[PDB]
Amino acid sequence: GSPSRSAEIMKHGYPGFTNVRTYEDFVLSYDYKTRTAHWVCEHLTPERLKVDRKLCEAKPDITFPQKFLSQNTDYKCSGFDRGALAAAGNHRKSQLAVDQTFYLSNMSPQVGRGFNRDKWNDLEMHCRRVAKKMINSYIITGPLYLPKLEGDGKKYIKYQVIGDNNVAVPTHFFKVALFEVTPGKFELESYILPNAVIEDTVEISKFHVPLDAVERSAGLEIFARLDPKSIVKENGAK
Amino acid sequence: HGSPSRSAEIMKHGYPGFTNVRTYEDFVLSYDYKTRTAHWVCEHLTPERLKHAEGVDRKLCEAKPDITFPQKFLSQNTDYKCSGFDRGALAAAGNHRKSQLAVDQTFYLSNMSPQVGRGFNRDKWNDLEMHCRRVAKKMINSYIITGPLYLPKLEGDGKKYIKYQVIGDNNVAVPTHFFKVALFEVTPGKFELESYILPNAVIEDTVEISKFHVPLDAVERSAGLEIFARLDPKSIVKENGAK
Repeated sequence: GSPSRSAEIMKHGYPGFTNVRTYEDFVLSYDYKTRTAHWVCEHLTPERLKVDRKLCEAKPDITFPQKFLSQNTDYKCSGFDRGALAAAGNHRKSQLAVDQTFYLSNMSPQVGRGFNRDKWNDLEMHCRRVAKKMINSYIITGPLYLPKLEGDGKKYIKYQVIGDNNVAVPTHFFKVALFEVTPGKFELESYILPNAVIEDTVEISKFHVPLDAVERSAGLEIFARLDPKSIVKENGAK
Repeated sequence: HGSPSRSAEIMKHGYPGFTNVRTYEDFVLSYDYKTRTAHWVCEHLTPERLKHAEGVDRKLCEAKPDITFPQKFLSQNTDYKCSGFDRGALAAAGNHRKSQLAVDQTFYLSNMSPQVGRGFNRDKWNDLEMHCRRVAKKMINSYIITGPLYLPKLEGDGKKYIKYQVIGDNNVAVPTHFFKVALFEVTPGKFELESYILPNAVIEDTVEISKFHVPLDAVERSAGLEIFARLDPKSIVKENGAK
């Protein structure tokens, strides 16, 4: 007579089905190659946004094979923060839920000052703020590794890997948010931000992208279930 | 009557991963939407499967996209055309000799990776493929798993970076390396294992393929896969030429 929490979270489709773990309050797909997530999916409602982040010491999720885990020593002295894809601030409903965002499977190496602690946090705060006035909200977040044109006229994907376990440092991060403003009607916002120092004055809407750019770059199918006729607003328009 | 269906036969020793699985007539493939090439392919050979059926030829085969994957994740001939790289088949055409359809399917672009031509695809990597077929003729069953790798390199700032070119309008990944893992059943339930990693680069003809031996664990860590992961370790009598 009640849904599974994971069916509630994944109502609008799985971005992909690779190495999926269902936690107490979010769903994650893990990439054995990069040692960080392919994507995480979250479902917020006002009531669920109404515990501690302090009783939270990051650790590996050991239900993945040991040879494919990342560890604290990979992030230590690397210059990068442990950046949680499913934000701790989105899960205030029990200590277990929030603790689970501190699994290293939910972490990616992120620029600290100028990004994770700042602009990227502003994006996370923006989604909670909007979710509070919405009925249901669905958020997909993940790392990107994007090509750049180099001086030989060729395109290359280049990214750092850190630690003995070679954890990938994403070039960018995506976040797509689906907001249910009235029953069966949705606003859609898609963003791609660079994993780099972002000038604090830059508005988040500058990082708006077509949803197709996220999908094509990520190799994922986002909100596949959804009917395009149900979207009343995209990236702030219409 | 009980003789196994083809897919179950090929995958007897397990799926190395479960992502975007495509079962063809005579090989199984896992496709990577991100890189626009395979995660891995798996093949099964026997001495009888390595005898050419008359009238089957690579002559009438041409490369073509597998249009059963979503359009935004397809690679196209035009991505490879004039790119500086060959369409390198992971599941090799030469391993598939019993039917025209079987070999036609190795020409799907899902089974192709951009490979350096002279001194690799056409030379040293082909030497490895020939080796595996040579050994396979002497074995009861032979299982081969082949895939691309994207491996880091130390740079001047002392940090490690993965760097690879992406080609064409669809940004198909050019792997830095390729792995091949072969499991040869020498006597019933008794297996020899051979693992290799070669760079996607010009390799001198005089280098023996054995120089590219690497531990199976090395392959799995780099590939992010679990290869021949249901084997009883007792069943393995030889690894990379030793035991």
